[PDB]
Amino acid sequence: SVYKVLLLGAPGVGKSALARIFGGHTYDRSIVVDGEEASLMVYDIWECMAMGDAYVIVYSVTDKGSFEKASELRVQLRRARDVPIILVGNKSDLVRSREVSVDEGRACAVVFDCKFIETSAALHHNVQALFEGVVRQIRLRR
Ligand SMILES: Nc1nc2c(ncn2[C@@H]2O[C@H](COP(=O)(O)OP(=O)(O)NP(=O)(O)O)[C@@H](O)[C@H]2O)c(=O)[nH]1
Repeated sequence: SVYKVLLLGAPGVGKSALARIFGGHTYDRSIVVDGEEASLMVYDIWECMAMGDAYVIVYSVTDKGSFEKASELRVQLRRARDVPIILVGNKSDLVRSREVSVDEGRACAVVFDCKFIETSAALHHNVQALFEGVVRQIRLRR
């Protein structure tokens, strides 16, 4: 039961940051979601066919570019290849230089069939939740 999770997105959004947090390259760690264990391997790929159990697409809420690159990715993913996709708006802490609102993320995931969450790698906020929902989401689509 080793779920393989791919970390995708535009440059500088905070991918390597999210991987590192979650697993103290490729990142290993087992977690408990709903009474049930779970062994995630997280691939910070921008640091192989495509053998992914889930995709996390990260954008920064301070970078509209990264955000619209994310939709573009989401559509690509869907045309090419099923596997669950999680849409992540990282950097929720930079309240000031924010370019994408929460609602824009949610009301764009829902329509393009992603799980949405905002994280802040800098404040270890929702990084836990993110990788928990990744596990849950792989289970929702057996
Ligand atoms: N304030 C804040 N800064 C963040 C957050 N996450 C990442 N950063 C910062 O943004 C920069 C890019 O982080 P990084 O994780 O390297 O992004 P990346 O997506 O891996 N870049 P690359 O694709 O080049 O590997 C770093 O300076 C990092 O500290 C966050 O949640 N909040």
